[PDB]
Amino acid sequence: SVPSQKTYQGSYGFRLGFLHSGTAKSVTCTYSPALNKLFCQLAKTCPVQLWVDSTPPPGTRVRAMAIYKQSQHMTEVVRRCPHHERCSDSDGLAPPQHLIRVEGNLRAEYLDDRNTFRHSVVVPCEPPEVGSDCTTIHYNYMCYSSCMGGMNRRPILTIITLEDSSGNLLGRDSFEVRVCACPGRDRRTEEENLR
Ligand SMILES: [Zn+2]
Repeated sequence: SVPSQKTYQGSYGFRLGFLHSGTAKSVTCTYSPALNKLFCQLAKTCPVQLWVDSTPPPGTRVRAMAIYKQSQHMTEVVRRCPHHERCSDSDGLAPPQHLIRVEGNLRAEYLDDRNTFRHSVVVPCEPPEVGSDCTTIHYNYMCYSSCMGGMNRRPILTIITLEDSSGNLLGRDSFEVRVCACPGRDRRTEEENLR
């Protein structure tokens, strides 16, 4: 099967938000609204904001999963390459095969779907701190888009779903991701090509 990538705000008005980091050659993570694409360096912090119009019920969670963007590759599970899955860089919670990790959250849970074999990481949906209008999840991508035997230059999408305590869908959003050495230059190049 293939996970749906249809944007759905749902009853709580769920949608993502991204910081405005710019395209300087030294930037480590940058988002392109024009391409709906996040460019980031290997294993660097990717701040993703979660916005809602109303507070979802206690027990609501937020899950992240990667899928290949090209339809001809969509049924293939996105996973770390033969090299990175063996580099012993786990934080003690994320399985070494998982591409997407959540930083600084001891309540993060990593799932290997018994049926689809797909990987995902899910955390409780946190309300904004006093003074804040949204909450942020910090993700890390653990392989380069170019990793041989892994993504192998194929673009991926990250699908973020807001789900209830049973895992039922409450909201969905998504964005393309390119993990590369110079996110700033690549974003500038791709936006120019689009222009
Ligand atoms: Zn890799």
